Amino acid sequence: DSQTLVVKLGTSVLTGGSRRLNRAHIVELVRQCAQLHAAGHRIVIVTSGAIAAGREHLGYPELPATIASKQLLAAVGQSRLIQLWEQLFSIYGIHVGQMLLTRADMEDRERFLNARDTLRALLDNNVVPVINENDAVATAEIKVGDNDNLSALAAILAGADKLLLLTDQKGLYTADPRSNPQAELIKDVYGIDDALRAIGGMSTKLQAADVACRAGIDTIIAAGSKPGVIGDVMEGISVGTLFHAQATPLENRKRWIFGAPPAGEITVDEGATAAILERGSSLLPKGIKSVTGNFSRGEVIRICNLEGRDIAHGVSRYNSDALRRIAGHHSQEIDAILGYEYGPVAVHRDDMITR
Amino acid sequence: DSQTLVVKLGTSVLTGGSRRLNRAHIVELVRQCAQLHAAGHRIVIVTSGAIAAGREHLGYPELPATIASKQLLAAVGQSRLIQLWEQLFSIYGIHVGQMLLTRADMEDRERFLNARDTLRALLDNNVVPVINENDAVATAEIKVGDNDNLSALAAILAGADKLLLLTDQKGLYTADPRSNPQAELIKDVYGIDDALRAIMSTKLQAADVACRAGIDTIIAAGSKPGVIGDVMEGISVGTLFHAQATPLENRKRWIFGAPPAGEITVDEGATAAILERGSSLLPKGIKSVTGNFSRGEVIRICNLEGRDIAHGVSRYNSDALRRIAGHHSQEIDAILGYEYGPVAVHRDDMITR
Amino acid sequence: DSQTLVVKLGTSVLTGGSRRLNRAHIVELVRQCAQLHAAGHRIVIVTSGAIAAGREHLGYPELPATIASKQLLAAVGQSRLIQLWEQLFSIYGIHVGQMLLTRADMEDRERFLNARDTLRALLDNNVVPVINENDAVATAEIKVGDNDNLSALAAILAGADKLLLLTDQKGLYTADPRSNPQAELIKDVYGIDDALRAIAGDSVSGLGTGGMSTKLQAADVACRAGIDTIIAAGSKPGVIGDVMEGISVGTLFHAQATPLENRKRWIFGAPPAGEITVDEGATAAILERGSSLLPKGIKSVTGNFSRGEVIRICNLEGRDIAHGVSRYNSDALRRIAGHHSQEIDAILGYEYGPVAVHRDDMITR
Amino acid sequence: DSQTLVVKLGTSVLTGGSRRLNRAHIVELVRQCAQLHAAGHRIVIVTSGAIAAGREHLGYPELPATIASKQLLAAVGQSRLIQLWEQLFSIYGIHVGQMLLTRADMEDRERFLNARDTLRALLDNNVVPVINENDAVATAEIKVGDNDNLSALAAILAGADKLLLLTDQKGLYTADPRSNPQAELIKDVYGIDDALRAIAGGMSTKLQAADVACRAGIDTIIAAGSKPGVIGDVMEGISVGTLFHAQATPLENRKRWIFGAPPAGEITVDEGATAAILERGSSLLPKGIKSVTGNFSRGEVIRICNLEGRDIAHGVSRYNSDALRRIAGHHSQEIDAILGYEYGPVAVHRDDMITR
Ligand SMILES: N[C@@H](CCC(=O)O)C(=O)O
Ligand SMILES: N[C@@H](CCC(=O)O)C(=O)O
Ligand SMILES: N[C@@H](CCC(=O)O)C(=O)O
Ligand SMILES: N[C@@H](CCC(=O)O)C(=O)O
Ligand SMILES: N[C@@H](CCC(=O)O)C(=O)O
Ligand SMILES: N[C@@H](CCC(=O)O)C(=O)O
Ligand SMILES: [Cl-]
Ligand SMILES: [Cl-]
Ligand SMILES: [Cl-]
Ligand SMILES: [Cl-]
Ligand SMILES: [Cl-]
Ligand SMILES: [Cl-]
Ligand SMILES: [Cl-]
Ligand SMILES: [Cl-]
Ligand SMILES: [Cl-]
Ligand SMILES: [Cl-]
Ligand SMILES: [Cl-]
Ligand SMILES: [Mg+2]
Ligand SMILES: [Mg+2]
Ligand SMILES: [Mg+2]
Repeated sequence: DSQTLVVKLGTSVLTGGSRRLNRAHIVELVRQCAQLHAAGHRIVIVTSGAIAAGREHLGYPELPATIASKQLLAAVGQSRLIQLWEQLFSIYGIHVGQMLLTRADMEDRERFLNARDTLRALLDNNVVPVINENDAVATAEIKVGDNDNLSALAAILAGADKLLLLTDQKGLYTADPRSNPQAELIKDVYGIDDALRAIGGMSTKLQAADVACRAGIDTIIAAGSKPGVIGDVMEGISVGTLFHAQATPLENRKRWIFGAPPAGEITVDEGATAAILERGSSLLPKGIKSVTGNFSRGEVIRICNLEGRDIAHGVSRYNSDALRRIAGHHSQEIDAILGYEYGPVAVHRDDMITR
Repeated sequence: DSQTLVVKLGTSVLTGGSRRLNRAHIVELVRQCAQLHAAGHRIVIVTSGAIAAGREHLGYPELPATIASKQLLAAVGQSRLIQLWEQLFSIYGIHVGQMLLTRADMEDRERFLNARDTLRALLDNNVVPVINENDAVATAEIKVGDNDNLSALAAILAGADKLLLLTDQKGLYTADPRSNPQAELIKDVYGIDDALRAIMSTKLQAADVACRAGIDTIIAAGSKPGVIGDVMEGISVGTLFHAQATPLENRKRWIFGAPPAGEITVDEGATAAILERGSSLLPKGIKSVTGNFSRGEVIRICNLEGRDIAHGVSRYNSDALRRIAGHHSQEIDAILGYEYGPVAVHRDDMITR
Repeated sequence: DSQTLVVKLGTSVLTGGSRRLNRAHIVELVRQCAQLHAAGHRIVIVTSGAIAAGREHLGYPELPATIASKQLLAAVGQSRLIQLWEQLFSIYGIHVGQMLLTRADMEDRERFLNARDTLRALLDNNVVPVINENDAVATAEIKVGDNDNLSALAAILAGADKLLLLTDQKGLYTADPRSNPQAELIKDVYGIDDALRAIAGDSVSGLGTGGMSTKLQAADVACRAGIDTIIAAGSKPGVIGDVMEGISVGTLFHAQATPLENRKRWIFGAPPAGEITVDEGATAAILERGSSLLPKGIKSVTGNFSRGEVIRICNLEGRDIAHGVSRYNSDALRRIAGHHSQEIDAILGYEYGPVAVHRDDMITR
Repeated sequence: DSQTLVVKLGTSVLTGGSRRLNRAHIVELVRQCAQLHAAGHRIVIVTSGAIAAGREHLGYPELPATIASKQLLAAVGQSRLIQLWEQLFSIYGIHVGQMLLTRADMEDRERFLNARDTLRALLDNNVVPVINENDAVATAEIKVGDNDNLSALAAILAGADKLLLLTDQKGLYTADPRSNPQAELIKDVYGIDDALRAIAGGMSTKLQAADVACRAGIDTIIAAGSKPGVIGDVMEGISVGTLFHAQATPLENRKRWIFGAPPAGEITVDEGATAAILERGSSLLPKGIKSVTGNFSRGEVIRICNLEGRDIAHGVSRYNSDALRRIAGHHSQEIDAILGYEYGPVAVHRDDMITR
C-alpha cells in the first residue's frame, strides 16, 4: 500500500518561470505531498532555486563571475529556501529536515550508507527530507552537477518506488514542440535508447532516468503546473512521460557507485574494453594502458577506452602506484612485482557499474 | 579600522542553561553583532544548538540511540536553527548565509581555499555567515567533533583578527572558583602549555589552533553585558589568549582542518627530529603504518606511546610506506620501482604537536 | 462582469470541527478567494474563530465563566486570527485590512455610512476586508450576536451581489436525513416563512439548532436587501467559485423580487434604543397595511431615547414586530401616548408631525 | 511589591523618526517590558503607528485626502502592527491581546466597566494588552483624538500605578527646545495649570493626558523612548524625564469613567452658575442654563460651557434636551408644572460631573 516517492522540483516550476520564487505554485505542490503524506506515503523533496532565491533576497546585486559568487548566493539562498519549505509544510502539520549533499558524501559505501540511514530515519519518523546540492561548501569536482542526477541518487538512497521530475513542460517530446507542430509527447519509454530514437534542457533528465531505471526505480517527467500531478503519478496514472524501470535491476549491493566521484582514471585496451562492455568481465591489469591521479585501493575510479570514452566506474583493488607497475602484466606476476597481492583483478565486475 | 571577528555560541549560551533555545538571549547577542556590522566590522557566527532545536521542534520524541537519530534531529534542527538566525538578523536589516561543513571540506588545499573564498565573498557583500558542522550528512570520521574547534578553523578560513568563544562561565580560572574559594580569573595567556592544559578542554585546543595561525582568541561569558563590543575594542572582558608572535606559515594553515587518512608510528629518534629540530620524516624511522591512503593525503604521526605528535602530507601511499618503512632513502627506488624523493613527509607540509 | 461576494466562515469551518484552527482548511479557501480576486471580483471575509483562536493560543486555560473571560480570549485570539489571514493571503500577494464592529457602529445613518465608505475604499484598492464582531470591547447590548447576522450587515455595507455562508454541513434539508432516507438538500428558497423555519427545526434532532436559526435570519435580512444568499458546506471542493458562477452548490435563498428601499437598509444594523408596546389595531396597521405608527395606539414606552434614534415596536404579547426611527423623544411619547394627532402641540408645547414612527423609517417583522 | 504600568509609544518612537517602523527600536522596548513582566509586574501597551504601518505595507500609495483613506490605511496597518507586537513579545514568551476602543466605549458606566473588566482579566492572566484607537471603524465624533489621551483612559481602565508617555525628546521643557537653546528641562510638575499649558502646540496632548491621569491618582511621565533603560527606571521611580505628580487626594473612582465619555450635546451656562460649578463645586440647576445644543436623552453625558465658549465641565444629564430647553431659566419647583414629569431639582448633579 504505502510507497516512497522522490519529487524533484526545478527552478522554473518553483518560480513559475520567473526570477522570484512563487509561493502559490509551491504551496499547491506541498498540498499534494501532504495529501499523500497523510495517506501513509513517504515523500522526499529535492529542491532547486537556492541560487535563484539568493539573488532575490539580496535584491539582485552585481557580483564577479566566479565560483565564489554562486556559492555566496547559495549560502544566502539555501537559508531562504529551507525557511520557505519548513513554513509551507507546517501549514499541513508536516515537519521537514535539511539534507545538503555532494558526491563526496557517496564516495565510500560507509558514507553512502550513513546518508541512507539518515534519510530513512527521517521518513521513518514522518519527516519530509528536503534535499539539495551543498552548493555553498563544495568544489566543482565533488559536486553532482545538477539536481536531476541528485534526485536519482536521492531515490536510490530513499529506496524510492517512483521518481518524479517536475518541469516546465509536459514531458519528453519527439521533436521540439515549440518549433515543430508535428512534435508529440512520448507516453512511455522502455529503456533510455528506446527514447533516443527521436528525442539541451532534457539531457540531465535522461541521465537521471537512466540511473534510476537501472536501479529499478520508475521515473516520470511531467509538468509541475499540471493539476493533481503528484497524486496521479503515485497511482500509476499516465501523466507525462513514464520511463519504465529495468525488469531485473542492477544489484543494490553496488548502486552506491552511481553517486561516487571518481578518484582517478585508468585507460584500457580494445580487448579489455570489449571484455567489460561485451561480457561484463572484470578488468585485468593486462589491458591497462595508463593510470592517472593518486588513489588508494578501495577508491572508485573511471575506466576510459583509448578514445577517451568513459566506459565504466568501479572500485580499484590496487593503489595508483601499484597499478602502473602491474599494468601490462599477467596476474601470476603481481606478487613478484609488488611484493603483495590482492587478487588477479584490478577492478572486479561485482564492484563495477558499466556504461 | 574594520576588523573580522568570529563569534562561537555554544548550546548553553543559546539555551541560557535551559533545554530549549532562548530567543531573548540570542536576540541580545544578534543586537550586539549588528552594532559592529553597522560600524563596518565583519561578523561571522559559529552556531551550535542544531540538535537541541531539533528535539524541541519534534516534541522530545523517543528515538533509538544511534547515529541516525542524532542526524535526523540535526536535519530538522538546523532548519529550525538557521531560520531563527535569519529572522533575528533581519530585524537589524542584516542577511545571513548558511555554510555547513566538516573536515572533509578541508582535506585538500583546493577544498579549503574554496570554502575560504566563499566565506570572504559573503563578508565582502556584508552578509553574516552562520557556520555549523554538517551534522545531518556526515560520518564520524570526517566530523570536526565540536564547534570550538570549528570556530578556530572558521577564523583561519575567514582571516579573523579575533575569535570569541562565548560560554556559560566567566572564563578560564586557575584551579576552580567553586572548589578553591579564591582561584582567580586568568586575564591573559601566552601560549597554551601542558601545565595550562592541566586545567574548556576543547576551548583550549581551539585557542591553541587560532593563536598559532596568529589570531587573538577570547573565552568569555555570553551573558556579560556588552561582551562582544568590548572584545572588539580590546577591552579586558574575560580570558585573552594572545596570538603567537610569529604565526604559522599561511602557506600551510589548511592542514589544521584536514582529517587524517591514516596513521604512522614513528621512532623515538624520529619523534625527536620532528619535534626538536623541525625535520622532515624519513622512512628510516617509521615503525608501522595504518589505513589505505594515497600520496597527497594528510596523515597522523604517533610516537611509540600512541600520542599524536604531528599531522602532515604523505609523499607516498600507504602500501609503499610499509615496504620502505625502516630503510634508507636510496633504497626506495630499488624497493618500489618508483620514487618521490627521500622524504616520507616534508616539514613544509607538516604541522607539529 | 465583476461582482462583490461576502464569504462567511464559521468556527467549525475554520477548525474543521476541532478545537484548533486548521490552516490547511483555511488556506484552501484563501486560494479560492485569491482566484476570484485575481479575476477582478471583490471579496469580503467575515471570520469567526477569535475566541477559539484564543483558547488554543493560551493553552486552554481555566477561567471563570464570565463575560470578561470570553473577551480576554477574544483579544488574544483576534490578534492571532488577523495574523493568520494576513499571512495566508500574502502567499497569493493579497493585502488584508481588519475591521471590528458592533451594532453601535450602525446606530446612525452617519456611522453606518462611515463603515460603508471604509469597506468600499478597501475594495477599491484591492484590499480584502476581514470583518469580525469586536468581542474584546463590547457589552452584550451593542453586539450583533452572531457573524451570520454580521455578514448580512457586511453584505449590505459592501453592496454585495451574493452572500455565502460556509458551514459544517451541506445546508438545510427537506427532512431529517436520519429519520428519512429520501431527505434531500433544499435547492431553492423563495422567501423565508414560518413553515420553512419549522422544516429547518424538525430537520435537526434534539434541542433544534439555534445555530442555523441565525443563518435563516441572516438570509432574510440579505434577501430583503436584494442580496442572494447561499448556505453551503465549506469543505465542498470549488464551492466559492461555483457560488460566484451561479452553480447550484447548496441552498440558494433568492433575493427579493423588489428589495427593501436602500434608503432605509441601515436600520437592519441599528440596536434599538428602547421599545414601544403597541395596540391590537396599531399592530394590524403596521404589519398588514404598512401604515405609520400613531401616538393613538402606543400603550407603553421603555427607556430614555431621543428623536432620530431607532427603537423597537413591541406588540401586546411581547413580540418585536418592527424597528424604526422615533420622531419624538421618549419622555414626549409618554405624554402623547393614547392621544390623537391634533393634541400633540397642546400636550408637549412643540410638535414634529402627526406620527410617532413613520413607515419610510421602519423595518417590519 | 508588584505594580501596573501603561507604556504609551507614539509614532515617532516606533519609527525612530522615520516613515518605516523600526523593529530594532521597538524590540528594545519590548525587552524592557518583558523584564518587568517576568519580575511580576503588569504591563499595558498603548501603540500608535497603525497608519504608518499601512502606508509602508501598501508601498506608499497615492490616496485622496479623505477620512476613508486614513481608515483603510488603519485597517491594513492595525493588522500589521499587532503581528509585530505579538511576534516581538513572543521572543520573550509573552502573549498579547488586541483591544480597539473609542469614546463610544466609555459613554456609559456599563460599557466602561466592561472595558475595565476585560483589561483587568487579561492582566490577571499575564497577558499584555496592546491598545489602540479603533481608527478603521469610527466617525470623528466618537474618537478620543490621539493616543496620549487614550493612554490616560487605559491607565484608568487598567487601574495603573504609573503612566509613561514615551516620546522623541527628554520631556517637557520650559519652552520649545527645537526653537530655543536657553530652555531647561522640567524635572517635576505638581498639578497642571493654565500657565503650564502655555509652556507646552503638540506637547499639548501630553499635558491633557497627564492632567486626566493625575486627577485619577496616576503618576504620569514624559520621557524619551531612545533613552536606555527608561522603562525600568520609571518603574523604580528614578528621575528620568518629567514627572507629573499624582493628585494628593484623587478624583472619586465612582466617577472616573466620565473622563472617557463623548459629549452627546452641550449646555451654555450662566456667569453665576459657572462660578457655582467651578468655585463652589455645586450641581447645575436649570435656573442657570442659557441655551442647549443637540438631541440627547437623560443619562447621557453632555458638555457645559461658560458664556465665552469654554468647556468648564462634563456631566450626566438628568433631563432630555427637548425638556432642558423648556425648563431653562426657570426655578426648580416649576419643573413638574411645565413638563408634566420630574427628575429632581437638578439638571446635572455634581456627583455625575467632572469639572474643568
Ligand atoms: N543547485 C541548484 C540546482 C539547479 C539544478 O540542478 O537544476 C540550485 O539550487 O540553484
Ligand atoms: N581481456 C583482457 C584484454 C587485454 C588483451 O586482450 O590482451 C583484459 O581483461 O584486460
Ligand atoms: N555541531 C553541534 C554543536 C557541537 C558543540 O556543542 O560544540 C550542533 O550543531 O548541535
Ligand atoms: N464572534 C465569534 C463568532 C460568532 C459566530 O460565528 O456566530 C468569534 O469570533 O469567535
Ligand atoms: N391604525 C392606528 C390604530 C390605532 C387604534 O386602533 O386606535 C395606528 O396606526 O395607531
Ligand atoms: N491613532 C494614531 C496615533 C495618534 C497619536 O499618536 O496620538 C495611529 O494609530 O497612528
Ligand atoms: Cl529492487
Ligand atoms: Cl489532488
Ligand atoms: Cl560490500
Ligand atoms: Cl523574514
Ligand atoms: Cl597573518
Ligand atoms: Cl552594548
Ligand atoms: Cl438594489
Ligand atoms: Cl477551484
Ligand atoms: Cl487652572
Ligand atoms: Cl485610588
Ligand atoms: Cl535594563
Ligand atoms: Mg584522491
Ligand atoms: Mg580516503
Ligand atoms: Mg425532527
